[PDB]
Order: sequence, then structure tokens, then C-alpha cells
Amino acid sequence: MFTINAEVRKEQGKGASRRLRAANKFPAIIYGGKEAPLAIELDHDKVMNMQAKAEFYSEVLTIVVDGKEIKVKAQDVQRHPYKPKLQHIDFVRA
Amino acid sequence: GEQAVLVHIYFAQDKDMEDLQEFESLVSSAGVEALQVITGSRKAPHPKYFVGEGKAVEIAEAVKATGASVVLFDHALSPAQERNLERLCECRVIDRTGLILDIFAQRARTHEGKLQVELAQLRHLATRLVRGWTHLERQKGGIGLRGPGETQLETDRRLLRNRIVQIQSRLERVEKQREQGRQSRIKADVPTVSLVGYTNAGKSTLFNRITEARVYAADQLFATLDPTLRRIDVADVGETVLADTVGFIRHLPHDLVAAFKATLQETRQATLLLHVIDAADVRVQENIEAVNTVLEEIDAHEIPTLLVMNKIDMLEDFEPRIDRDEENKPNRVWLSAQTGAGIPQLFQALTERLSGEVAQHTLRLPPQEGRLRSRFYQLQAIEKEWMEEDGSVSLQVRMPIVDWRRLCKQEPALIDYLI
Amino acid sequence: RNGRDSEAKRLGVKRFGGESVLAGSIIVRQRGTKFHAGANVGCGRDHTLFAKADGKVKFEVKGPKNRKFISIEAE
Amino acid sequence: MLQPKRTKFRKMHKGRNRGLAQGTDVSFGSFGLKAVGRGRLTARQIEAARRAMTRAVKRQGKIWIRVFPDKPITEKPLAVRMGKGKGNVEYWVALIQPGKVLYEMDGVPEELAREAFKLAAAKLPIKTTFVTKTVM
RNA sequence: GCCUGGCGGCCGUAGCGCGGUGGUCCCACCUGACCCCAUGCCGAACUCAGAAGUGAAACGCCGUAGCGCCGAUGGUAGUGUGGGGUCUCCCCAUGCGAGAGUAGGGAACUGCCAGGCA
RNA sequence: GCUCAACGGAUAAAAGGUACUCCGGGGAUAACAGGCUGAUACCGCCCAAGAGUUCAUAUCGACGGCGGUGUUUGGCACCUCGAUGUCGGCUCAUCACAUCCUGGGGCUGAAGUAGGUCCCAAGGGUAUGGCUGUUCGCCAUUUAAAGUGGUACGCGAGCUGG
RNA sequence: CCUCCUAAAGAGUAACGGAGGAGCACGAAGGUUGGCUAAUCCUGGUCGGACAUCAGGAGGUUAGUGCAAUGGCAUAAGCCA
RNA sequence: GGUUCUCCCCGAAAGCUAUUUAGGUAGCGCCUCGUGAAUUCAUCUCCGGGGGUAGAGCACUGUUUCGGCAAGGGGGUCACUUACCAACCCGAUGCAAACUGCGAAUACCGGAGAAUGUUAUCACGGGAGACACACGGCGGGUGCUAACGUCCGUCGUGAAGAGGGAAACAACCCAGACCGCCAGCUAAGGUCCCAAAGUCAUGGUUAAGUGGGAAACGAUGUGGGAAGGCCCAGACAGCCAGGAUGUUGGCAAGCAGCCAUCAUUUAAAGAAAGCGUAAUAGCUCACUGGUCGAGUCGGCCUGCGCGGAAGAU
Ligand SMILES: Nc1nc2c(ncn2[C@@H]2O[C@H](COP(=O)(O)OP(=O)(O)NP(=O)(O)O)[C@@H](O)[C@H]2O)c(=O)[nH]1
Ligand SMILES: [Mg+2]
Repeated sequence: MFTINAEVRKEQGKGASRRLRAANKFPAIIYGGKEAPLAIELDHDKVMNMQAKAEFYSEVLTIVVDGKEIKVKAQDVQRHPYKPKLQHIDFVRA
Repeated sequence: GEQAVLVHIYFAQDKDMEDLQEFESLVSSAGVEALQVITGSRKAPHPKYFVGEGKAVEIAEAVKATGASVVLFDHALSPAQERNLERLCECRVIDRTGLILDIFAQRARTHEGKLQVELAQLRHLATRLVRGWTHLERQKGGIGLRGPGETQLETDRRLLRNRIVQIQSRLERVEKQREQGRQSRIKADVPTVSLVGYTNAGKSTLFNRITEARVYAADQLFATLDPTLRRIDVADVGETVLADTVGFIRHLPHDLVAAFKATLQETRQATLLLHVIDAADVRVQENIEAVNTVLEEIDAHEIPTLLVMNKIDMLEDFEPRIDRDEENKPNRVWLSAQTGAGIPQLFQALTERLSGEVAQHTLRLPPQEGRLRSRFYQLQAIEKEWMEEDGSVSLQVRMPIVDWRRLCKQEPALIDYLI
Repeated sequence: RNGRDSEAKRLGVKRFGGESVLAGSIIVRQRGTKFHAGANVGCGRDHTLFAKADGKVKFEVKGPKNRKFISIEAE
Repeated sequence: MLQPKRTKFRKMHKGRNRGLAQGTDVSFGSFGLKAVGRGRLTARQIEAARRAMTRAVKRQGKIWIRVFPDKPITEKPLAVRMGKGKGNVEYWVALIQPGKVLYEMDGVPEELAREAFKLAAAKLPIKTTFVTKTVM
């Protein structure tokens, strides 16, 4: 049911990630299987309200990147130490 | 809560002797672990150590052998005697008054109790300013030369006196607060009874049983600090205030008694004192003497008193009863705490104790006496209730004269039975 | 009670990987054999490692225990 | 009042309290009190907050204390000069960084948990926030 | 080509466990002990003269992710230089960028010599 | 042949008092007062277990928390050692307000008189003696009140010298 | 005088900073040749107890080092002749 | 303490070691003049190295919390057992300057290569001065992550450095004065007047003179963002109506306290929210509907504001 819409990261690193989080996106990674890992950026408020639901961390999610639907599972979440925010999500293909 | 060598001396010649068992009780209540209890006998105190040179060397040897941390005398000893004992044995020395002040310091949980205990400690320490060891040495000078202008001993005396005055001033503030709390009741025609006596007299548990209100009680000496007041029912005058109080011990420090002036205001102005006495204590006469001595010290011995002998259950084959003076006024009562024996007789004696009316009226009216129900049941009660022929209702009532007068003013008073 | 210390011993690697050494030059001063000796390197009585031949210093890790060895490669 | 039973040494250096907290998730119970600020938490403060919240929940549920004060803090007495050796140990503190979950709580409704944690946070010297258990 | 022995390279992706398998040669145990040699007692070990037996144990090989081991990408922490703040601590630009953890890998690879069987 | 151990070791061989004091220096360095700080002190607030005849917040307020002043004790050694006279008293004062009295007001466990507490308010007022060198303090007797602090702990080129 | 830390990953680095030691010992406790491998626990066993020696097992240095601490030590630098 | 004419070039240190030494002095470090010897030296790139710091982690050394599987002791039976306690091990969770199965950035050592630099490197000789340092930044010990405090490391400035800025203000920011000019461009910092330059352009916020001093904490101030409940089955605050049966539940009536805390007819009612009553009666909250026709309710994240906020000419 969960359909996230994400872009492919032009630049990756500390500075780029913090610029994303100041612009209210945040980075994430898709790995697993045998295709190469894909580094993407997501919309923070949308994914936060999405992961408020408990079944987010159990169902098969879909992510739309460059018009391609990739089916994934949420593997790890990195959260801000004291704010209700997200730093990074790891998605495993399945 | 450290290791101590305990010291007691049998001053049998004069009344300056103290009880070793009570002393050990105070020490254990303080929490100190006793490694040895030394005894001596003397005629009058030795000025240099408070004990002989031989006994001082024995206490030094005992400290050296046992590795003790403190030495607890059961007696008041001067700062010079403390200094000389300290010089002989490196361990610290605690007076009986110091032990009592330490016990109260540990026990104090309220703001008032902390204030009083720190005032007592400040006065006790102001007594012990004999050594002015400081690193600034004597300030030399002459006429027209710079300097502090005064000695360090005088400066320290100034500072101690100033801070003592500060603690005192906050204490009269606390007295004003408690006096407002008192004055809430005095404008009312309040009866107030304060139960007081030697420690471990069972008076706190007597309060708990009478008032059905939980207050701390145990086998710990000086268990209670600060008073607690509770409403109680008495047959004659109705509502009365029972007050628990901090207990006494033989030879309370005078600085402590002065510090507790704010707390003792309840006993000062009590309409009755219930002097609760442990009958099972073999030193019962000494307890009477000590309690009367402190009452005289605070100048509260002219108040009406009534003795209450608790712990009759420890007396074999005894039943409670009330001993009465030649004027037919109950001056002594006996009772028990846990078994509850003697409690109703204590209530009856309390009814008899304070009152100024014995007349009983009988009232009756046509159907206009629901207001009479309300007013009677409002002031006190209906003493004897019944009806009679033709719908008439014949009450019998006995309430105080002030209640009579206020009821007469409020009502039309066409009953022509109540004044 | 705690105003004491010993003169510092100036221990450590005195001559680093790849530098040229004459015979007899101390490579590393050490308490215990933190570096062991390999080719053309001698161990002293206080565990000093010195060059036994003119060459260039080389560091390596050898053996089952992954121990560090000092060797001198003849230039 | 918490304290280590024993220690290798009696006096630690002052150090610094930089960085972000580890152990930033509610692990044992369902609810937790998390530190938003930074600073020390003394054993007296920890005891005060624990007593307040345990009174707020009248002997019900279960309470975990995640922070333990294991750092000795020395203070020199008054009328003493500088130097002449390091001061004597007077109390123990727990260094708190942002994100550190301090207390944890289970077996209670969320309203009672919030009330108890307000009463506790009224005793601590650092800003805190309410947190709830999360999956992954 | 297959198997064994000796000596190396590398030093856990190489180990420890579990299951199976091998005696032609080799190896192992094994047979005996005046002597060569030895037990702070013991032919257990060291050692000598051998070859009836069995691969039981050991050893080698093969299979198994039980444990060990290895281990990205992305993010995070930290930090050099320059600048800023609300300056006990942080943030911005730029360069370097962990540890832990996840996905996954992993039942080593190889050189000289000798013997047996093809 | 060295506890030359004060361990780069004055000599083989060596302790104290000075208020009867002296001389060269140093504000490189203490005491006074000033400065920085503000642990301590004083005041203020946050939470509310509890006390308060029932009743957390009339009046208080434990366990703990946060500030303010610069005011006590301290910390530092910044100024002054080619001199910045110290405590108390007398004379003369001046500001602050965290108000002692008098004014205005909210609450009150304010029936009335009399109070308590908080808020506004600095115009004016704001003891005399015994004891002691005293400041303080105790006491006697007063008053509407006998405020708390700053001013080199105001004030010796104004007095005194306990 | 020696060990560690402060000490900021070469050296070095102060305070009346935090903690401990030395002012020796040994003709074997030195040299060399040959040989060997610990602590602890589990189980069974005469006197035997939680802990004396023996037998096997797990374990792999949690032992040892003449004396503090640090760093080392299985080729052993540990033990025996 | 004082030490007398001029100009030109270079130009410190306030550290280590030792000392009856500590405000003295000596060697070295630093200055300077001279002589001599090589890419000698610095910077950057690449290459070869060793770290054990920051961070991290918890195998080790210690410390810590909870749970699990459970020896062993002890209050009692006079070997059972256990509301106390409970080591080992297992799982999760943290902490360490004197912990490390990990581990940077920098710095340091060495080699090679350009370019650049008044040889800036090394040695020797003549002459010194100096060995009270101060503050600022970063990393620390100590102190209270107190001090214009003290003690180290490292860089900068002052010392020994003028000019511009910070009102004034050695050590902070910009910036290194050979001399003259009534010429121009910029740095920090500024551009309404004192006072040189925008009463400049565009879009927002604030109403507090906030700006131009301050905290926990308190608050329908005001702007913005993402969701949520409800509403044309009519919502929210407004406007009418009912709160009773056992029962005065029991140990005082719902309303001192304590225990049951469940039904009920029913549109609905907690054995009752405070007031109040001696206490009932009473008061009416929770509790439910009618009428009323466009939005309403309250949590989260954030910009800027408010109170908390009292000193002496
Ligand atoms: N045997 C017996 N023990 C009694 C009796 N009354 C009281 N006690 C016990 O004596 C002790 C009394 O303590 P407490 O009630 O605090 O009396 P208290 O005098 O008010 N204590 P304090 O004055 O020191 O604060 C308790 O141990 C109580 O058990 C009695 O009648 N008989
Ligand atoms: Mg009592």
C-alpha cells in the first residue's frame, strides 16, 4: 500500500546529506539482491507520517525512482537523537 | 554511623549521673557502632580531661587498639576538656549534647526542624571558639598604621553572633506563621489538648489510635519531630484538637529547648496537658522529674495537667481505672495502647476535665421544630430523644452555655425551656 | 603523596620505513619486543633493534601471530 | 543515592561532555524520558526524580533507571587556597548528552506515564521530552 | 591425472565443531626389549630390532553456514584549513572520513622435491 | 673509605631570640580599602510530598531545580610598600528600595477590633538609658515607627583615641 | 632514581596534579645442551573438609616472571635436568 | 636610581638544564657580524613508514541496569524448604585519564619532482642580550568547563608595531608606517543627523523601543508547515429539558475516611466533581437530546515577540 516517491542523489556525503536535511528531504539507500546499490533522497514529512504506521516496517513497500517501481522492505532506520525526524533509511529489495 | 568508644562515669555523689542504658539507646538511635563501653567512678569531674589522667590514657589505648573513629562521653564536658582529650587521642570527641544535636539533625525533615537544629548547633559551636589557628598570624602595627583594626577572634565572634541572629529572625518568622495557624482556632471556642511526655511513652501511638490518623511510631528514640494536630470527638464539648508533640529526655540541652520555642507553642497554650507515662519503666520517677524540669524550663507548668499511665499490658494482671483527687477531679488515668483498654475512660475523663455546665433542658413545640432539629444537631446534638401524645415531641438536650445563647439569639426562643 | 615521576626514556621508532641505514644504527628502542627482528636486524639485551648491514629499513607483518618485523634490505 | 560499590581509582579528571548520546531508544519498557539538553545528573537529582515518579504511580508498573552516576566530583572546602593537592570527593554525577534516555516505564497507561514524567522532569536540571517505544 | 610424505609461501575467506571416507605405497597406531638410549616411578615419552594386526584413535581428503573469521554501499561520529553563532557546546564552506551495524562472502590458495597407482 | 639523602655534592666542623632594633629592595609578595569571580551568603522564582481541625498552594513548604544582587565568608594577586592612617564613638550626611511607620489596594483560616501575606508607593518621619572600647547583644522604659543596605565596612588636611 | 596516566596517535612537555615503587637480590636466580608446558573448573576416587595428592575431561595462558608498574615472552624470556 | 650628538642595516627572549637557586648566574635554544661548505632549507604533489590520540566499542581490566537458567549460603524445620540473598553462564544496556578483540583527520620521519624564495640550511669563529612574560583561539590538568585565576602544549598578536574598526578599550577584527602629494581603488566596518557614504531596490517578520543584558518555567501574542477528529446523518461556544430504583450501599445520607465501585428502567446518570449541610434537604458538574446553518476542535515542528526582570551621585 505504501508508495514512496524518491529522486536519485546527484551528490553524496556529509555536506550534501546535511543540505538535504536542511531542505527537508533526507537520504536513503536501496540494496539487496544483486543489482548495484542505489542512493536516493526522500521527502521527510511524507515518509515520517508514513512510518508512523506500524505496518510500514512489515509490508512490502514500493518506491518510484525515475519512473521505475522498485519493491522493497525497510531494513534499518536512523533517527535524530532527540527530535522526531529521520536521518537515513536502508531498504532491502524483496 | 561510624566506630565509637563509649564513656560513662558513675557520679553517685551528686545528681549529675546519667543512665548508661539510655545513653546506649541514644547512641544506637544515632546509628553509631560501639566497639567498647568504658566505665569509671569519680567524686567530681577532673578539670583537665573530665576524667583522670589514667582513665584518659585508658581511653586513648582503647582507641588505639580498636581503631575507633569517635569517643562518645555520656556527659557535658568543656571545650578545654575536649581539646585535651583530642590531644591525648587523635580521634574526635562528641559530648552528650553533641550526640543529641546530631540525632536531631539526622531526624529533622521539615523546614522548621532544620532551622531549630541549626540554631542549636550554632549556639553550641559558638561556645566552642577557643582555638584561632589561622595562616594570617598576628597583624603587627602601630599608631596610624594600616590593619584590620580588630582581632580575628573578635571578628569570628562577630560573624557567629550575626548569623545566629539571622537564624533567630527566620525563627520568629516561623513563629508568626505558626501563630496565625494557632489563631485560626482561638477565635473559635476551641478546646485544645496536647499529649506530651518522655520519649517512647507510647503517646504517638495513643494519638494514632484516638484520631485514626497515621503517624510514625516505633522503638526508635526521639521518633517524632514537630507536632501534628487532629480533630477528636468528646461527649460534652464536641470537637477538640489533640496535638502530638516531640518527646523529652533527661537533661535536654538548654540551647535545644530555646531553639524549640516555636514548636513548643502548642504545649505553652494547650487547654490541657496529657502527661503520658510509661508505667513499665523502672525510672518512672526520674521521668516525671525530668519532664517537670523541662516544663519549668519552658515555663509551662501552671497549665492544667492530667497523667496517663500507658503500657499497663506490660504490668501483669492489671485493669484500667481512673484515680481522682480529693476535689473529685480526675488527676490520673491508666490505659493501654494496643489493647485499647482505658480509651473510653480516657474519653470520659476528658469530658469531665473541661466544662462549665451541668444543667439539662427539655424542649417541646408545635409543628415548627425541624429548625430545632437543625440547630440542636448543629451546635452539639440531641441528648435524649422521644415523642409523646398528640404528635408532640419531647427532646432533652445538654449543650454549652455559649451554644444556648447563640441558639436563643438566632431562634424566636418561644420554647420557654432553653435560656 | 603524588609528586613523583621518572625521567622519560626517549623510546620509540628512531628510523622509519624505507630510510637508508648504516650498519649499527638503532632502528627502534622498545620495552619488550613490540617489534621483532628479521633479516639483517639484531636484537639487543634491552630489546633494541639495530641494523647489522647497510641498507634500507622495511617493516612487515609475518607469522601466524601477525607479529611486526623489522628487516633491512640491501640497496 | 546511587554510587559505584567500588572503583579502581578515587578521583577522575574533569574531562569534557561533548558528543551525542548512545542508548537513545526505549529498550525495556513502553515509555521513556529522554534528555534534550546536556549536562550532569547528580545521584541526589536521580533519586529525587525517581521518588517523584514512583509516587505518581502508586506502586504499579515497573520503572528502569538507564543512567548511573559513576564519575566522582571533588570540591575544595571554604577558606582554602588553590593547589595543595586535588580536592576530596563529594558526590557522583552521570554525564548526559542529548538523546540519552534516562528513565523507562512500563505497565501503565500513557496518561499516567506522562503525568509521572512531568513530575520527574520538574526535579532534573536538563530539558527532557517524552518518548514511546518504536519498532526498528 | 589421483593419493601420500618432507620443506616452504600466506597466517582464521586458512580455524574449531558435525557427517562420511582411506590402507597397494606412504603415514599412524602396533610386536619385543639382553644390548645403543631413557623414566626425578613407568619402554607413557625418548630410543633400538621388526612387520602379526587395524585404519579403532591420530592423520589426509570430501560434504555441512553450528560457531569463529571476512565484510561492502549509504548514513553517522570525528577532524585539517577558512569563516560564523545563542561560544561549558555547536553551525557553514571545503578536503580527509571511522568504529559499530546491515546486505553479502566464506568449508583457503600456491611453489620445490620424493614415493605409489594411472 | 659517602642517608655528602638538601642525592651536580659551600666547610673536616655549626642552633635560636629581637617588641631595643637597622639597612638596601619589592605592590615581583601578604594585612586595610579598591578590582575580577560569585563556591559561600542574602533575596527571588519552578515542582508539590506534606503541614495547615477537613483542605498542597489563607499561611508554610521537605526531596530536587533555575536565576538575581554584589552584600557576608572566601578564591585570585590586577592597583597602591620613593606610605591609599585601622576598629568603635561624635559632627555632618547622601543615595537605593529588597518599606519600619504613615497612604492605596488583592486575597485571607477577613464576623467586629486586631492581624497575616502579596502587589503599588522612597514624600516626610524613623528612641532614650544600664552593662561593655565595642559594632552587635542582653536588659529597662518608650514610639506611629525605632527598616535593610551602598557611600574607602561615608565621614581623623572635621574632633576623639576607649 | 624507576612504572603509568595527564601528554593533544614520532620525541619531549608543567603544577603542593592523579596512583605506586627503589637505595636491592642471585656463583645460581649467570652460560650452554637437552627436555617440558600453565590458571580455573567439571567428574570419580581412603582418612578429604568449598580448597592437599591421583585419573580423565572441558579450557587455552584468565598461569608464571626474585621484588612496583608498563611493555614483552610458546622458537618461549615461564618449568626441569 | 642615573648613564649626554646623528643617520643607515639586521634584530631577540621572558624557554630547557644546573645551582644555598629561584628578581643572580652558567651551557644550550633565540639575535648579530664574519668565514666556509652542498638543492643545504621551506612550501606543494606523489611514494615508503610507525602510531594508538578524537571517535567508537565492551573480548580484557573495572564499574552499571534489567530479564532468563539456575550453584551456594542464611530466618525457620530441629536432611524439607525459602516472601531475604544468591556467585557462574546466557540475552539486552550503558560508562573509563591510568580499559582496547577497533581506529581517523592532522602532525612527524624518509625518498623523488617542478616552480618559487636576497642561502632563507649546516659548521666554525668575534660580540650580545634574555632566562618576571601578557592576552586571544584551539587541546587539556587544577579551580566551581569560577576569576583580567593558575599550570602545560600549539598558533596569533602585544612585548618590540604606528594606521582603520570595536564609543572610549596594549593582547579582539582588517592591516605591517623610507619621504613628499589638496590624486585613484579597496579591507574590517559602515552609508537618517552629530559624521564620510543608499531616508537604495525586492519579498517577508516584529509592535515588544524587542532591536539596545539574563534562566528553569508560564501564556487563546503573532507568521509559517505537515497531519488528525468532527460537519450538511448539521458539528464547536451560545439559547430550553432530565441527574431517578434498590439505597441513608456497607463500615456519614453521593459528597470526613475507608471496602464493593456493579446493575437498573432507559434518550442518561460516576454508589457520585467541588460547594454546602452537624449531616440530609439543597446546589449542580460528568451524563443525553432539542433549536440554532459555515466552519470548528486540539496535539506536533518551527520564525519573531511577552512575563519571570530589584541598588545604591
Ligand atoms: N508493650 C507496649 N508497647 C507499647 C505501648 N504503647 C506503645 N508501645 C511501643 O512503644 C513505642 C512507642 O513509640 P511512640 O508511639 O513513638 O511513642 P513516643 O513517646 O511518642 N515517641 P517519641 O516521643 O520519641 O517521638 C513503640 O515501640 C510502641 O510499639 C503499650 O501500651 N505497650
Ligand atoms: Mg512521637
